[PDB]
Amino acid sequence: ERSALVTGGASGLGRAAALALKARGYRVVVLDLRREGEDLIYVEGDVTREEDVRRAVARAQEEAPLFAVVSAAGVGLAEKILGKEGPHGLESFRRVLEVNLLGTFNVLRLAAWAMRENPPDAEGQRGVIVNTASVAAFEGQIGQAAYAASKGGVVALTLPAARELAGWGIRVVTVAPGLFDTPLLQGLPEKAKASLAAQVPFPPRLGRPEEYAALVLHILENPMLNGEVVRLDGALRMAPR
Amino acid sequence: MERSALVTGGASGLGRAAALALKARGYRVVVLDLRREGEDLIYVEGDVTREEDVRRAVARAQEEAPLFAVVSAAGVGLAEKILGKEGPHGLESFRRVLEVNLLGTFNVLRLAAWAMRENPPDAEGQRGVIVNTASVAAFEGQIGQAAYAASKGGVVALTLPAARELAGWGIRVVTVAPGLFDTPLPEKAKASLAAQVPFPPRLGRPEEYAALVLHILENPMLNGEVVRLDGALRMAPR
Amino acid sequence: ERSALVTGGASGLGRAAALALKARGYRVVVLDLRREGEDLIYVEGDVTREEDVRRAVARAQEEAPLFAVVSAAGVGLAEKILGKEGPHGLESFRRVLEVNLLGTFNVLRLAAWAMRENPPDAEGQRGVIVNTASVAAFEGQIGQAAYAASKGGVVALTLPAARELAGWGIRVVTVAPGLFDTPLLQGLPEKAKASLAAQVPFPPRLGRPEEYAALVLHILENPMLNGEVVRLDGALRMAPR
Amino acid sequence: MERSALVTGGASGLGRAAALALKARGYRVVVLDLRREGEDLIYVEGDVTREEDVRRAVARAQEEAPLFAVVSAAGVGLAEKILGKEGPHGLESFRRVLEVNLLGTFNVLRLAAWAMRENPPDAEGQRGVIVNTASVAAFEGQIGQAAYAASKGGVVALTLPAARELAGWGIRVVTVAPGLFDTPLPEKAKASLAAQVPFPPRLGRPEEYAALVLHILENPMLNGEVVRLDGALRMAPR
Ligand SMILES: Nc1ncnc2c1ncn2[C@@H]1O[C@H](CO)[C@@H](O)[C@H]1O
Ligand SMILES: Nc1ncnc2c1ncn2[C@@H]1O[C@H](CO)[C@@H](O)[C@H]1O
Ligand SMILES: Nc1ncnc2c1ncn2[C@@H]1O[C@H](CO)[C@@H](O)[C@H]1O
Ligand SMILES: Nc1ncnc2c1ncn2[C@@H]1O[C@H](CO)[C@@H](O)[C@H]1O
Repeated sequence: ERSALVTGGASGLGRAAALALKARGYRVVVLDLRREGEDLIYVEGDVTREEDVRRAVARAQEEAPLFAVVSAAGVGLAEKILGKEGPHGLESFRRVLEVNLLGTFNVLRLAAWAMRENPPDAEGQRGVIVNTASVAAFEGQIGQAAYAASKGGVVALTLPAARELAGWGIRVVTVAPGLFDTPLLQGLPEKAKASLAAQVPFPPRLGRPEEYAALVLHILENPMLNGEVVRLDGALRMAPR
Repeated sequence: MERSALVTGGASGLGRAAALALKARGYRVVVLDLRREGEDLIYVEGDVTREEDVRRAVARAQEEAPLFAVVSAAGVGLAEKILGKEGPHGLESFRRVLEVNLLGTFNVLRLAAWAMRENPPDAEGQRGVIVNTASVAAFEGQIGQAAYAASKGGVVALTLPAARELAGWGIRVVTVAPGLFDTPLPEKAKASLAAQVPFPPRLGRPEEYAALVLHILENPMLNGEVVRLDGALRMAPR
Repeated sequence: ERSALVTGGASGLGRAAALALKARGYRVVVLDLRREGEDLIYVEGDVTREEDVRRAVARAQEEAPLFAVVSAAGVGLAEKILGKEGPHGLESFRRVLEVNLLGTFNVLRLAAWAMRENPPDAEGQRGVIVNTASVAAFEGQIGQAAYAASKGGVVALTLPAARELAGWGIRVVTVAPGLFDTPLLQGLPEKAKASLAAQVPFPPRLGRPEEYAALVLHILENPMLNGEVVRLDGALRMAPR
Repeated sequence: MERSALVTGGASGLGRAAALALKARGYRVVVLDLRREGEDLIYVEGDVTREEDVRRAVARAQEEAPLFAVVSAAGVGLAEKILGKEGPHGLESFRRVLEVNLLGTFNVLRLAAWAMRENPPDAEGQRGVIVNTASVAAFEGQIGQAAYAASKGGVVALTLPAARELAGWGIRVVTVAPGLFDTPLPEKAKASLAAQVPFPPRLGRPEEYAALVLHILENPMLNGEVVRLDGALRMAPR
């Protein structure tokens, strides 16, 4: 009946959301730099490129009216402000902002424009856009300045976006994951991965991709969740190290 | 295996919706409220601020099955300015709101947690889940809502230290902060508030609060957090 | 020219604020359970008792128009939700709420009512009420449920109070101290005191009472600071333990 | 001993006020802005997004005395809806706001911090203090302020991880989030915003922002925090 667009759907959180949406009955289109082998429609592209996002949005609309949009594409970075040879590189900082923040904004503006004339459902909804930030937007650790800044931008985008899109019947919600198998964790060594996981109160483990997917699906089913950032982190509050 | 649930404030509004949803989910539900009602639920009449009443309700739940879900939805409201026409905001009215909304929630949390501390962990390592109810007033209190806001801000702040400690026992603590809902709780003010909700542009339905509560119970990763359920509302001064 | 009322002025933060205000030229009245030997006016009483607060407010007004009110009276508690014999006591929880939250509200409502007819200054201000919360209102540690709850109430009171009192030209601001020599620290053993202090990024030490006083005086001198909670914590974010 | 200061955006508004206040405080002040001005300050014309320009300004400051205070007040605004009449919010306009407000602030922070990393600590153990400027829009962005809000939210989030790392070098990082100020930056919208400020019921004066910046510099305990300077304003959707 409806289509969904999931960026970053080739793996991790995006993959879980895409599979859950497919099982729920959505005609799912994945936008990712890579393609995989699940029973999903894969559009290979970059969220920072408007042409690629536009192609993915149109592909979804060809399947059915676009209702659910999940931005889960992102990159991580572990780099200190003061390095051993000099200060944090400017290009690495720019890249993280480009993918995590600009990419999310790019998907939001393009999907929203394309969904603006959707016939509303019984709740008056034309669609729902779910973005993915990180707890790093709130308790960034040493070495996470770029990542934290990019995610803080996503967090701040939530309200002004929801406020405007409310007139069009489009909700905007942000999920802020704690420690899961994502680029954040992937860019760290074992020693670091262990100590970080040890900081999570309960469940005392890495989050399961399916748990992120479950929250995303609940957001889609609950009209009252809007303009909010939901922490999915097992009560984690990251220490400096 | 069947488990029991305790819902305070279950005679009406949000608590009632949560209790009914949990019952439909298969829980053996016990309601603690100043009054009983006529739904197919087990009712214990009492006060959340009274140790004796909460213990009675907890025991009644365990009588059915091991206690797992606890939802604190009992509360009172108050609209009173700090500076009135004849004098300052009364001290007793402030104390009462704090007692019911904050101390009552803590009373239920401490007694329920103690009762579940020895439950055999479920497949997710959980011995139980406690869901408290704050309000967006804890973040954007309007003129005249100082007492209510303060009580709910206390509930918000309690979430993390409680979750941090109870984590060792496999007991989660999460808080839902509702916006404007259609609950039994001046037309002029209600209209001004309603007009401030971006989307959906209406009062929230108790069932939507219940839906969020049930998902918290089913999602192990939601813990030590406050979830705003408000249609993007940010209350202005008036 | 103006009087000031500082609760908890017998020691620590309140004492520093009282001394700083006196040096600034204010006719300072201290409300505290104890009296001391500084060149201040001491009114012995309990912030939870309206008669005592009313006596202190009137004493200040007898000296000069009451402009600055600083609520720094408070108590601490280290008690787990699940103890060795049973759950956290209800009375200990109630006591912390009574002193830290109700006491602060009591001072605010009584001082504000008494200052409501004050001739406004050049900025239109009749007075400024500064409350004291704690970072525990945001990152409460294990054993700090009661304390955190009481301080969270103070934090939440700030905005609705400032919004209403704005019409009367009275500002309401809250300072949220990190680790200082206060009841919070005083109720802990050496081992604990050391590990807590070690969590503070910079300055890597306990805050100095004079640093809290300096912020309070700046708040009094800056009309634009209102309805906000200012963290004074050396970038501390308390871990579970 | 005399120290130098670097203030970006010092040709006007908030930055100008901070620069003038620091000069009066005894600092050897260098301003980095797209244009120079006529105050008794040292001006370096450049772009905060350009490594070469920031390095030139930092070097110019060190020429006067060891760099201690850095204030990032350079920025641009934008009012643009996500959904316009002919199409969606432009991508380049969004990128530009992010580049100047967020990347520019980071560029200044990383280069200034590197330059101060070997300064002999002062009596408080400080090698320097970096004060960034966000906006309350980072918390309550209005309709049409998505780009601006996002850029400022990034500045807010940068504060803690930067302060945490730089703590080891004795360099503090604090952020000021101004509300509505009388800066060179539609009458209909400005009026609606002004009417939302509780107290003082007026536009903030640049000098009040400067006063807060100077107190941050003088108070060692203010670190890794965002201080709202907004007269209790909480921006509504419109
Ligand atoms: N620029 C990008 N465009 C689309 N997908 C991306 C981009 N950067 C990372 N991803 C994807 O994000 C998912 C991780 O969030 C990965 O599957 C990865 O391939
Ligand atoms: N002190 C209290 N103890 C138990 N239930 C209460 C209390 N105060 C209010 N309630 C209930 O809260 C529900 C509203 O939250 C109402 O059904 C009401 O009867
Ligand atoms: N109930 C109370 N009333 C007045 N001052 C108090 C109270 N409880 C603690 N204090 C004071 O608070 C200061 C510490 O905040 C101490 O000087 C102490 O004596
Ligand atoms: N990219 C930039 N680099 C330096 N100064 C800038 C930049 N963009 C805006 N400004 C300045 O910011 C001040 C406003 O914050 C203005 O004086 C303006 O000239």
